[PDB]
Amino acid sequence: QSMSPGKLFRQAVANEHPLQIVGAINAYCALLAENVGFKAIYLSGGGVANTLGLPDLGITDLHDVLEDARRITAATHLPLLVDIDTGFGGAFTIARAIKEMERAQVAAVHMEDQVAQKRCGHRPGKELVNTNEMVDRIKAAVDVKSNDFVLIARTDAYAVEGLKATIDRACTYVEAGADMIFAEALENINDYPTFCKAVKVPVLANMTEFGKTPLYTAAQLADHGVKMVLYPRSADRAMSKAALAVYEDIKKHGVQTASLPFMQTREALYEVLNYHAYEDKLNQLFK
Amino acid sequence: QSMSPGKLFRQAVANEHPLQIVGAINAYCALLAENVGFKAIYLSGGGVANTLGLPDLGITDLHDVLEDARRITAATHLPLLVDIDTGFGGAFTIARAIKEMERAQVAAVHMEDQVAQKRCGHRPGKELVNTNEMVDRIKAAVDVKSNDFVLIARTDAYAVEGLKATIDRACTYVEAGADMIFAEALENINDYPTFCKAVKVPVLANMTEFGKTPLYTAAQLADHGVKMVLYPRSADRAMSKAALAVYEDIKKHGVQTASLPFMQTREALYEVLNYHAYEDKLNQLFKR
Amino acid sequence: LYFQSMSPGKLFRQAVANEHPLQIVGAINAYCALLAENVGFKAIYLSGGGVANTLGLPDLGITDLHDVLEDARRITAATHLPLLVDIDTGFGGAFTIARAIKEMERAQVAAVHMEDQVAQKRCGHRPGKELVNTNEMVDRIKAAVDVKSNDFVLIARTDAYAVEGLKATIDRACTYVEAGADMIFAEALENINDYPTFCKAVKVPVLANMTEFGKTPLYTAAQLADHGVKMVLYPRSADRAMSKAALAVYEDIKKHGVQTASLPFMQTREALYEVLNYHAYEDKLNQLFKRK
Amino acid sequence: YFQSMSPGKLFRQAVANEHPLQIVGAINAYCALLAENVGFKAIYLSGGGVANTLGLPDLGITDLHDVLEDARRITAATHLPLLVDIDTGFGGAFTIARAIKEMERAQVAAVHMEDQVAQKRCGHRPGKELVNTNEMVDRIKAAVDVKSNDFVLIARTDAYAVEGLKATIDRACTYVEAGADMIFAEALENINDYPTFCKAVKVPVLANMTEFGKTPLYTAAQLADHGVKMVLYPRSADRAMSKAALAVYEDIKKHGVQTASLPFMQTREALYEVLNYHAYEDKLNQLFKRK
Ligand SMILES: [Cl-]
Ligand SMILES: [Cl-]
Ligand SMILES: [Cl-]
Ligand SMILES: [Cl-]
Ligand SMILES: [Mg+2]
Ligand SMILES: [Mg+2]
Ligand SMILES: [Mg+2]
Ligand SMILES: [Mg+2]
Repeated sequence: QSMSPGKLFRQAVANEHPLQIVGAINAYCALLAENVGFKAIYLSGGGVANTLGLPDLGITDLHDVLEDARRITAATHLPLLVDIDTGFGGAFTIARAIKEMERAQVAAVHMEDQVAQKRCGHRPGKELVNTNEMVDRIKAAVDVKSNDFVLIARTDAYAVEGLKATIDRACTYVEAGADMIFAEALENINDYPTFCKAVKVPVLANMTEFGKTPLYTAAQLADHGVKMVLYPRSADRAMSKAALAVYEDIKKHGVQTASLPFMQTREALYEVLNYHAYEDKLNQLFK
Repeated sequence: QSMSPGKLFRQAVANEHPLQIVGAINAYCALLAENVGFKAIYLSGGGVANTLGLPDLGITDLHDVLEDARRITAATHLPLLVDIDTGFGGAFTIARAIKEMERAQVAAVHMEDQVAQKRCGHRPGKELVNTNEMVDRIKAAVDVKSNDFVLIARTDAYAVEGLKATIDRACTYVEAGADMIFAEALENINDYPTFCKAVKVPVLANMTEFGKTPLYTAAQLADHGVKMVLYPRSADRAMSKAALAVYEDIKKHGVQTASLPFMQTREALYEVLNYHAYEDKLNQLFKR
Repeated sequence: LYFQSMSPGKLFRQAVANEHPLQIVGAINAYCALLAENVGFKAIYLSGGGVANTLGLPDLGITDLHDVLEDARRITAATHLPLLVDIDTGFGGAFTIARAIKEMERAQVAAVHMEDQVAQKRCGHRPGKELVNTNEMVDRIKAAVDVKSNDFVLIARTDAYAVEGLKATIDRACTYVEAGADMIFAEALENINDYPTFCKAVKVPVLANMTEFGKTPLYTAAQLADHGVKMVLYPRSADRAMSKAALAVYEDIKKHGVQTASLPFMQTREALYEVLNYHAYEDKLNQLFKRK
Repeated sequence: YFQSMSPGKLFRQAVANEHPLQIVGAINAYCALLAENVGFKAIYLSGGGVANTLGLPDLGITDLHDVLEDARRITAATHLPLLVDIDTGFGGAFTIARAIKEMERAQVAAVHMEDQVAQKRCGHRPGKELVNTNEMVDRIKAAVDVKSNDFVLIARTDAYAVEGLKATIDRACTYVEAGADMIFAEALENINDYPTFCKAVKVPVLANMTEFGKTPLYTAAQLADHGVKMVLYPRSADRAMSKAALAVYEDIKKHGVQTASLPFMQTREALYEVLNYHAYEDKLNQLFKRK
């Protein structure tokens, strides 16, 4: 208990091979992930926007993300990695973002080298800031962060500038104070061993679906020197399909009978929540 | 539309036979429901608590619910019914709840006759306030609410006091100013026609799964005099199963291949969000 | 009976029309808004600098929509008095601006002001301000007007006088009105003789910002009205007095081990109860405890 | 000033090293900064302040979120240990637990929770209703069961005016037994009550020196001599702030200009000093001198 969220995350990176980090859009999903046995969870920036019905276009601000993060960390001590896009503004905003995330009991954040009006890392038409501007971002963050807290610098540079230039950026970023590196949308697993060796610090691979990356296995990615594997939206995408199906079912058939087999049971829900321990205490109070 | 949220809800109750109201835990789910063609949506109190990882035991307050409601109404004008439990406190809290819900562009709320430390309406061991205390609650709410805004009084009395006593309560509640009635956990469809006739105002039936009620159809419930049918957690329950499955898959197999067929596609997601209209405008700005 | 059936935007437009000129006073919180209402002001203001400073942050565009929105909601919950809200430069691009407008409307806000500075903005009476070109500001205004209701008031603010001079500032303001701005906020005009020419050229109602310790002399409402100004803003006046008073109480308690010396400078419990209508509530509470 | 210490620890240390510890109310972060600048060692978020600032009466309408939001804003701006009013705990055992956990997460140093019924009122008003000793012990158990060690739970008793000194001491003692760290002796009307109260309860005692209530305003020294360890000034600054604000508004209304108010305003430069504004705007000009 008395270990800091940052420390828990660093320890999960070290002891797992590799550490699988799964996205959760809300506290209950975080609980499901914990129950399944994952050692780290993730708050997706795109998830934050999409869940509000907004596109992933840097419309959201620190408060949209912070509120979602707080809800999660209130429900579980499982170390949480939070997407903070490009830091929500200049040096002062970045400092605020870091301080606030720490205050919200967050374990780690990732900040990237795109320009302000950012987009999904697997989409075309991304624009990057120069190495210097990103170093500035990193300095603002490290200047105010605690030791244990993990800053993951994310580079979106591979698809635009190629492997060599990307490694250069990552190395400068580590130099500037980044703890770990998020190598976004490396298209070939053979890139990783050379990337991981050059940057030295733990590297995260983003195994998102419907992107520019093939879906490799955790084992494969570990063998190529990767320390963290991210599943940013996987559960959310399944959740949406399931929800739509229930709605269609209710609309078409005037009843949800057909959906019942696809629903988690009341008892399983109670299990995840520890509901019975609470209602029992409530009946003892009522007598 | 230039019609108020309350009016939109009243109109949906009148024009549909019956009005199906589906639960949504977040704005995106509300969008899915809208796309499918529902005329009204619902914010479940249990949903609000459970999503935060809390039991449905009246731990949540006005702010927990209000925040979830605001997020939804920001994304859709589809009239929203919001669960406000027992009103979160005394007369003044109830007044605040009503005012705040109106300010959040909510169409209707439901408030129930349980004691403060409330529970799911399909669980055993429920305790009710007397008829007088509930009338007090209703007065506090009606005293500050606009005309169009819909106050649904919910009675949890059937399982404890039986149908006759429940109808009595509901009738007093309508008298005190309730617009509509939420008849919680009526176990038999033959109860409804007598209930609906006695209370006169539109009645909501709660078709929740894994409770004390059989799952009747909308048509059946309409034939028995019911005007609204609620599906409070249906989508949420499916969402949770789907999510757990993805997590298990990723854990066991080190990859999500097996899950792919069970995922909504990027393009369908973009469709629901209108994503393309935004990213196109973004490319036109970068070309200038 | 106007408070009841009229939209916040409409209430603000009506206050601008019926007053000569409309004095708009800053309030940092709901209680201050109530004090202003009690004194008889027809419109109130949420200062962006106030929002930041009250959190202990500098007025340097660090704050986001949520910082301002939360403060605004608290105020509009307590009073129907039309509220003007400072939204800086709109908190981001076209989509953020749209969100800001929609959210402010949802928060029962009457009007906002958005300005032509660059993202990392500063106080309008400080040196070293940087502006976006006319085109970029028109873009901002379009994003806002495209989503706003009719009644809701968009005040375009130009910070251009100190940088580009009166002529260039009038040009900007006129383009801004053309792009859909309802009213104009002429920031930090140094001389009262600037106003009549400014007001005539832009046609729409003009706000003059009578902030202390700035680049403007403190003219009177009457004077500013005579020079064609329709709104006069007192953005931080109360806040500045509040801070001095608070510091003094703290010093007093520190030095003397008791607050005796401060008592004469405190609003009384009874005056507080009056502003809140406290008695009406506690009376109803005793009647509820008596039947139970 | 070094921050490897938990907020609870900082508060306990301030109680021990000061004689007595003056705790001043601040309604917002900026006020907290003013208090810090003046040299106070602990600050306070008033529940009545939270309600009143929203334009609501102090009648238990506010919930955990109203208070939590105000507390977060303060603790973001200063490490100065903050004592937060949590009324009666906002609900049952589970709500209390949530309140405690959330307050800790918000970097709060200490809370005070009282023995009134749910629909509570100002402790210096007539017509207060208390829960029995058992119900309050329940409240305290719910809180202590989830709180960290360093975090300070101050049990407040509102019982003096209703049940008298002896019954109040009994309550306080049971409360300490149930796990309370410190005691808030609300609205003792006479300074001669304190030495007997403080001796009986043993744990540090807070005296509430609020104006326009049922208590005379004694000095810190006096209260210390009578065995009191903390002295609270819950609304003092707020009351002065309100008067000052009203006066500015009257001035602007009557005279069409704020000239008469200028002498009563903190200067731009003093404001900049409290905020460290110049350090930020200077860095901003150095950044603009490349582009
Ligand atoms: Cl926990
Ligand atoms: Cl919408
Ligand atoms: Cl009001
Ligand atoms: Cl700090
Ligand atoms: Mg992202
Ligand atoms: Mg419910
Ligand atoms: Mg401003
Ligand atoms: Mg209090």
